[PDB]
Amino acid sequence: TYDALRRQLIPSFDLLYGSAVSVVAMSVPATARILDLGAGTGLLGAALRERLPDAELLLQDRSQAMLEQARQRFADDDQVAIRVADHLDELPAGPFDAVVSALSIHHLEHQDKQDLFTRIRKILRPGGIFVNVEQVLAPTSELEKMYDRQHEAHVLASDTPAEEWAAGRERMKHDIPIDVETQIQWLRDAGFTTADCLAKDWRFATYAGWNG
Ligand SMILES: C[S@@+](CC[C@H](N)C(=O)[O-])C[C@H]1O[C@@H](n2cnc3c(N)ncnc32)[C@H](O)[C@@H]1O
Ligand SMILES: [Ca+2]
Repeated sequence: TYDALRRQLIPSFDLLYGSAVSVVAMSVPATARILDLGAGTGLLGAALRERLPDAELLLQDRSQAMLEQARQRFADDDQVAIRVADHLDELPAGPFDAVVSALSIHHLEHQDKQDLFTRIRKILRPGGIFVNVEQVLAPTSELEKMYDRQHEAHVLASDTPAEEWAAGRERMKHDIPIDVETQIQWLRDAGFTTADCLAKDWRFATYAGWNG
């Protein structure tokens, strides 16, 4: 959604999205084929294009309304394609050098996350990278309260409109997050040979898996 609001709602936006861009740029060639899963308005795709002008981007989302904003953002870009599809629909064949996602996969049931990670590995080239900029759960209810306080601290310090934070709270009611270490293990289960948490700010983390 509108870029200024996203930075108000998401702690360490530049660290987390920047880490995603950096790990892709160090993992794949300038001419990488990249799938952005749950691309929304295309914020992560845009961050990648800024660093990788010659990359082929496929932006995928279930929402035509969200992808309309991505289409406007990439109106003049000859190396961007749009696919309307659910995460649970058949993935595009590729192959891809990188599959990336931001703040989307935490909307799936856990079993669907585990299956998705396996399906993603099948469309990745050998040595290909999967990167997730993700909303994560604390490993305990007591730490989850602390995560929540730290998230709210960022939102308030960012002078976020009360109505946008209240709307944010409402959207978060149907989140299905899990801790970062569990999700990283699910990458290993899916057959990624290396997986790591690159950057983290309490509730928000950038992690990656390599296919070889
Ligand atoms: C909070 S937005 C993140 C958008 C963008 N990736 C970003 O970083 O700003 C979550 C996105 O995931 C999409 N989404 C949620 N569940 C999905 C699903 N099951 N299949 C496909 N897209 C989904 C939503 O339509 C929305 O565009
Ligand atoms: Ca969410």
